[PDB]
Amino acid sequence: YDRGVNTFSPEGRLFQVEYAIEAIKLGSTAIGIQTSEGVCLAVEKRITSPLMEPSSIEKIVEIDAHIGCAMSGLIADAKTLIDKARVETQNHWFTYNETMTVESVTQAVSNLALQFGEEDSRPFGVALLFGGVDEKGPQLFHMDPSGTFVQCDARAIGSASEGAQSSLQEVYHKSMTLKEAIKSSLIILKQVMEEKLNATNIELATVQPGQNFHMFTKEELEEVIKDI
Amino acid sequence: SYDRAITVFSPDGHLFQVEYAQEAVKKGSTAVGVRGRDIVVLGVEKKSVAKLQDERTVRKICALDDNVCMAFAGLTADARIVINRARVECQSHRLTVEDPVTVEYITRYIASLKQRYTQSNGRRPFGISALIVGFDFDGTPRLYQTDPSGTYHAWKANAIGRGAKSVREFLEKNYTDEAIETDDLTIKLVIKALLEVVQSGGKNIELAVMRRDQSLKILNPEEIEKYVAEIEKEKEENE
Amino acid sequence: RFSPYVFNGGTILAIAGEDFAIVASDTRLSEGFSIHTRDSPKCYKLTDKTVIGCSGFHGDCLTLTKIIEARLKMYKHSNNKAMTTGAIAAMLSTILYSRRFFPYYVYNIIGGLDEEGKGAVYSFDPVGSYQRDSFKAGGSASAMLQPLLDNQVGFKNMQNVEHVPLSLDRAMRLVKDVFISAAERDVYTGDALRICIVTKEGIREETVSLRKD
Amino acid sequence: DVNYEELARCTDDFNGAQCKAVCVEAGMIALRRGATELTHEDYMEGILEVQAKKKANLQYYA
Amino acid sequence: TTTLAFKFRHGVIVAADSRATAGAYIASQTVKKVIEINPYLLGTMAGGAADCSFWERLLARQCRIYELRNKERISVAAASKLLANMVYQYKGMGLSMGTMICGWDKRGPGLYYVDSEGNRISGATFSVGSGSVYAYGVMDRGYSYDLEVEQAYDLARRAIYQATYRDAYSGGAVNLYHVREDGWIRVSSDNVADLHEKYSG
Amino acid sequence: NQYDNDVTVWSPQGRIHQIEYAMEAVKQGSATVGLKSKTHAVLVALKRAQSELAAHQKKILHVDNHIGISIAGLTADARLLCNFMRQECLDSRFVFDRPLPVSRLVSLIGSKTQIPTQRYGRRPYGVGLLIAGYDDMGPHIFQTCPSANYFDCRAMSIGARSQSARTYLERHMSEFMECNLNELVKHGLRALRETLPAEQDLTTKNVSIGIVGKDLEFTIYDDDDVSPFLEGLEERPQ
Amino acid sequence: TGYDLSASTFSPDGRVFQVEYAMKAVENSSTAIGIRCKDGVVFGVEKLVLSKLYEEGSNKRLFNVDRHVGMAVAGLLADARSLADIAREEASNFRSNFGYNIPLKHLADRVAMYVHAYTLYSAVRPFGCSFMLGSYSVNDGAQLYMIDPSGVSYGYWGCAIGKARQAAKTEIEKLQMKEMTCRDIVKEVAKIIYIVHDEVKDKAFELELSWVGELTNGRHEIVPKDIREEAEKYAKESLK
Repeated sequence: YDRGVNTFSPEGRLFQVEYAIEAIKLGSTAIGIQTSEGVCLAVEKRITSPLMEPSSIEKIVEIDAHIGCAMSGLIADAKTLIDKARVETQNHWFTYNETMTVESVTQAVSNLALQFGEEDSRPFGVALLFGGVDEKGPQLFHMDPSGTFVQCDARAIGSASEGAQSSLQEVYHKSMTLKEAIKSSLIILKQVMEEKLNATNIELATVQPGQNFHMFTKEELEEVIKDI
Repeated sequence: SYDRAITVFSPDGHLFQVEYAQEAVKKGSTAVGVRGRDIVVLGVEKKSVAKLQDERTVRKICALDDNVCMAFAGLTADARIVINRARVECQSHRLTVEDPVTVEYITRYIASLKQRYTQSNGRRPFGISALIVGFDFDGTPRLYQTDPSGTYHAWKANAIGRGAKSVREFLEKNYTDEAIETDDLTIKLVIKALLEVVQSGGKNIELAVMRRDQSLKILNPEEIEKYVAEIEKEKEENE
Repeated sequence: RFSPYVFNGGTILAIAGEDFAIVASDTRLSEGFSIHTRDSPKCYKLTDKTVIGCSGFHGDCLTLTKIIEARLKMYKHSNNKAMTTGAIAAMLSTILYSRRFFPYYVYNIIGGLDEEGKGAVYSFDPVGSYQRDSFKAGGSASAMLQPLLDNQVGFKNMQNVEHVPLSLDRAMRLVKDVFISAAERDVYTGDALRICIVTKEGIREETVSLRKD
Repeated sequence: DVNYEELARCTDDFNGAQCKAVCVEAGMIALRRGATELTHEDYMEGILEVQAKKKANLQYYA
Repeated sequence: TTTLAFKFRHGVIVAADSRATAGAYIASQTVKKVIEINPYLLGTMAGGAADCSFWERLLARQCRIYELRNKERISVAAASKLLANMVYQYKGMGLSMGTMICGWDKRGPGLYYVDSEGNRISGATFSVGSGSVYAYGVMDRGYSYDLEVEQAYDLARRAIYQATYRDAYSGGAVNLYHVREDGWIRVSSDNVADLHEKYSG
Repeated sequence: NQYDNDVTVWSPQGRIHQIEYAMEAVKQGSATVGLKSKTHAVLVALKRAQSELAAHQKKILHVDNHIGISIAGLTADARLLCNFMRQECLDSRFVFDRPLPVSRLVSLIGSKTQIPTQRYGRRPYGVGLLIAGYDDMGPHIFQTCPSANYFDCRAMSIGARSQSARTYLERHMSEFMECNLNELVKHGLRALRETLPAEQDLTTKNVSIGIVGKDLEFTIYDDDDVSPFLEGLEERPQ
Repeated sequence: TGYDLSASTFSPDGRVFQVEYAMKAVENSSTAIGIRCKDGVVFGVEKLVLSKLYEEGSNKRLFNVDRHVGMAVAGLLADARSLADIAREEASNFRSNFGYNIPLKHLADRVAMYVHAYTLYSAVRPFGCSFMLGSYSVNDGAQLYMIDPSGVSYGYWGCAIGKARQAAKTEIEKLQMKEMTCRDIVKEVAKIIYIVHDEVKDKAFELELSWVGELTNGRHEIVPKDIREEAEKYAKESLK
C-alpha cells in the first residue's frame, strides 16, 4: 500500500519521518561532549577496504570559522544542508556584521527540515551534530530529520547510540576538562568500532574561545591514541 | 507538471531506488583503473563487441577537459547526459578561476547533481557509477568514483561493474609498492588485473592512459598484445 | 510634472561621549515657505541604547522608521537578544541600498552605546555609505554646525590648546549654543529643540524652546 | 477512598472485562506488597499497568 | 580622491587619502577608503562610496563561501572576475565604481583594476580618481621594480602628497597599507598637515 | 481501512480520519494548562527532556508584545505557524500602527490551516496552540486544533493525560476569576501536578510559566525566576 | 468497493457517494432552525454545553456576511468559516463594483456555485457544511435561502438543519408565516428549540437568536438575549 507520502499514522505521526529515523541507525557513530573550555567531538570514518584512501572521507566539515559540524547517515544528503547552512551564516554576517549564533543556525536549517511534498520529495536522512562557541559559551547541538532541535550536553547518535549514551552518562560530570574528554571519547570509540583503532579510523575536532583554530591535523591523533 | 515523489523511504530505513538501482551498475560492463605516481591508467573490459562492426561510437572513455578522463559502468544512456552536463559545468569554471578544473570539484559536481536528481519530484535516479581520473594542476594524480547515492570517494584503484568483489579482492594482492615502480608495470598491471576479469582474449580490453601533461592516449591493439605476451611469458616464468 | 521629492528640512545633531551619546533635532516641519507644524520631533527610540534621527523628506523618514522598528523585533524574535548598535548600521546600509535606483531622500544619524560603554555615532547618506564618527550633523544646517564642533570638540586649527575630553555638562551647552546661533541665520531650524541623552541607565529626554519665528 | 472517576474519566476503549482485570493486577501487586488492603495509588497504577503496550522507553521528554 | 597601487619585489603597496566630498561641501575628513575584504585581500574606493562598499562587500561573500567549499583561498584574478561579472549586469543604470583588487596569490604578487563600465586589466602601476593624473606623474619618475621598503613607503606617500596638494578633491589622512605573502599589514596613517612640515624642507 | 488513505476521502460514517489521526498527534505532546482571571492570563507548560544530559525541550515561545502561545505536538509546524504568527502581527502593526486584538488573529490561523486540510496531498498541522493576550476588553485563552476549530474558553488543557487537569479545573472555575497573580499561577500548575504520576516531582528544572497583563508585558520564566513561584505548595496526598 | 473513495466517480446505480457522505456528515451536528415572518427573518441555533467547555459567546454559529445578510451554519465548523470568508469577499466584490447592496439571489448563486465547484474534482473534497441566509430590504422583502453540501440552493419559508431535523421541522407548519410579527416569532422559535433536543442526550444547552428585518432597519444583529428574555419565560411554562 504505497500511500500518499505526507500521511499521518494511526498512533499518529508522519509515516515517512518515522521511517526516516530508522535510517540513522545504520549510519556510522559519533560522539559529542560539551566542555566548559570548548567542544570536543568524535566520529568514525568506517574504512571499507584497503583500496580506499582514508583521509578523503569527510565526517566533519567546519561551517564557519567558529561553528563546527558533524554529519551522519547518508552523507550526500548532508552536503546540501552544509553548503546552504554556510550561505545562511554568511547572509547573517553581511546583513549584520556579527557572528551568527550557534542556535539560530539550526533554526535556519530545521525550518526546512520539513519541505517535502508534491506541490509547493522525501525528508532528509541525516542526523547532524552542531558545535561551536558563540557569546553564550561553547554550545553543543543536535538536529534530527523531524526538525525537533534540542540542546544536548553529551550526545551520541547512530548505531552505537544506545550503548554510547548508556555508557556515557556514567563517565560524565559538570566540570569536565578538554584533554580529559578527548581521551574520554576514544575509550568509547574503541569499544564500539569493529576495526582496530589506529591513525586512519577516527578524527577529532575541537573548537574553543582561546584554542582556535585549531582544526584537525594528523600526528596530533598519534599522540592522542598512544596515551591509552 | 509532474508532481509525484518517486523515491521515498522504506520502513526498514533504506531508500529503494538509490540502494536498488545499483543493480544496473552490477549488470553492466566492468572497468578498472589504477593510478601510477606519474601516469594513470584506466580501462573498460567486457566490451562484448560484435567484432565485425564499428567501434568508435561505443567508446566509453571520454574527456571533459583534457585534464580529466572519464570511465563508467551501468547503462550508458543515462551516463551521456551526466557527461555532457559535466562538460558544460567544467567549461564555465574555465570562464571563472583561470586554473584548469580540479578533479575533486568536478566529482562534487556529478555527485551533487546526482544527489539532487534523486531528491527531486518525478525523477528516476541515475543508475551509473563512474570514475573521474586526472592528473591535476601542480602535477598530482588522484582518482574518485561516483555512486548513485552521490558519494564521491577517493580510491587508490578501481573495481566497478560485474564482479567488483573479484577484481577489488584481487588488487589487495596487487598493492605491493613495487607495483607500480614503472609505467609499463602499471599498464601491464591493469591488463594482468583484467586477466581475472572477463574473457581477456585481447579484443574486449580497451585501455587508455594520461602522462600527466599529455592529452589522453587511446592505445591501439598493438602493445596490448605485447603486454599479453610479456604477461603470458611471465606466467611461463612463474613455474 | 509630478516630481516625487520635496525638501522638508530639520537639522540633526549627534555627539559621542565617553560613556554617553547625545542626539538632538529641531522640530519645525516645513514645506516650501509655509509652516506645517511647530512640534514634530525627529529623535526616535529604537532600543534602550540606540536612538536614530531622520531628516530630509518626511514620508521616507516615517517609512524608514517603521521598517527599522519592524526588523528590530524580527531580530528579537529570531535570536533572543536585541540588535547591537553595530548591527543596525549594517542593516540600515542594506536597506538604504535596497532602493538604490529610486533612492530615498533621507539623511540618517544613529547614536547609541556599543558593547563596551562608549559613544558610537554612525552617519549615513541616501545612497547608503556609512562610517563611525565622533560627531556629525546632517540636514539643512550641516554647514552651519560642522566647523563649530571642529572648533569645540575636534580641536582642529588651534595652537597651544590642551586636550580635555568631552564632559557631560559641556556637551549640553554645546548643543544649546549651536542650535540657538545656528537657528538665528537658518530658516529651517525652528522653535522646539528635542534633546535625547543615551546613558548606560536608559534614555533621558529634555526639550528647550527657542525663538518663535 | 477511590475516585472511580479516575478510571471512568481515563477509560478509553477499555472493555468491561478489562476492568475486571484492572483490579486483579492492582490486587496482585497488593499481594506482593504484603498489603492488608487495596488503595487508589495501587489502583491507578493498575490502569496503565494492564494497558497499554510499552515498555519501550521514556526519554526525550525525561 | 586618489588611490594608487603598484607592485614591486616585496608585495603590493596601496595608499589613499581620506577626503570624500559632496559637491563643493566636504562631508567628512576621515573616510577610510581602502576597504578590507579578507586577511589577504585589499580593495579601494573611487567615485561613488556606497557602490564600492556594497559590491566589494558582496565580493567578500562569494570569496568566503569559495574558501568554505574548495578549502583554498581564492586567487586574485578570480576575485576580479567575479567582481566584474557582478558589476557588468547593471551597465546602463549609472553605477560609478572605480575599485582595485590587490592580494597575494600562488603566482605571487597580484593587482587588478575594475571599472563600472566593465574594464578589467592587470598591470604594474595604477592610480584611480580625480587626482589620479596628478599621481601618475610623480609616481612614474621614481618607480622601478627594484625598490626597498622605506623607499617604496616614501614614494607612495609622496605621490599622495602631491595629489592632495594640487587637486582640490583630495585631502585628509594618508592611509598606507602593505600586502605581503602572509596576509596584508597596515603601515601608518600620516596626516597631510604634518607631512607638509616633512617634505616642505 | 482503504478510506483511511488521504484527507480528501470522506468516511461512510462522516468522520474524516486524517483529522482524527492529527488529534492523536495532539494528545501525544506533553501537558500544558492555560487559565485566565478577569485581569490577567496565565499559561503554564511542562517540559519533557529526552535523556538526562539533554536539556528539556521548551514549549512557551514569545510571539508579540502581548500575544503568547503554548504548544504541544510537532515542532517544525510550530515554527511554521510561529513565523506566520509573527508576520501577521507586524503586518497590521506596520500598516494600522496599532496592535492586533487576538480575536481576529485566530481567524487567520483557521483560514491558514484550513486549506491544507482540504486539497489533495496536504497534511494538517499537528498543533497545540494555547493563545493568550490582551485586546482592549481584557484577557483571552483560546485553543486550536488541526481541524481548525478554535474555542474561547476560560481554561483548557491539551497534551498527555490532560483530562485530569480539566477535572481539577471544574471544581475551581468558580474561584478562578477574582484572584491575583501569585495564587493564580500555583492554581495553574496544580493542574500540572495532577498531570503527572504521584511518585516523582514537580521539579524546578522543567516547568515554564508565561503571564500577560496590563502593566506587565508578556514574559517567560525559566526555572530560576520560576524558583520563587514553586516555593510554598501543598504536599501531594497519600 | 472502489466506488466510494474518489468524488469524481459515478457509482453504478447512478449517484455520487462522496456527496451522499457529505449530506449525512451534517446529520450528526446539532439542530439550528430558521423561519421568516411577513417583515423579517428569525434565526435560532441550539448550542451545546456539557460541563465547562467554553466561555459564553465562543464559536458562534451565527455569522454576519453583509450589512443585511447573515449565516446560520451547522455541520462541520471550519469549512463553514471558510464559506463565511468567501461569501464575505463576494459581497465585497458586488458592493465595490455595482454600487448597491447585494440581493440574496446572486449571493446564493455565487456561493452555491463554489459549493458545487468543489464536487467535480479529486483535487478537493466536497464541503460538509450547510447554512441559512436571511435578509431584508424594502425593495426586496424577506428571503430565506438554504444551501446544502451538494450545491442545491432554493427557498423556504422555514427550515431546520441538524440531528433533530425532522422533529424540529414538524411543528413549523403549525405556525403562520403570513400574519405574524417577528417579535412574536422570536419566542415562537424559542419554544420548540427548547422543546426539541430533549435533555436525556445532553444535560445542558444554550440558545442563540439572531434577527434581521424591518424592526432592525436592515442591519442584521444578534438580539440582546438578556433583553426581553422572552425565551425561557415561555419555555419553563411550556413543559405541561
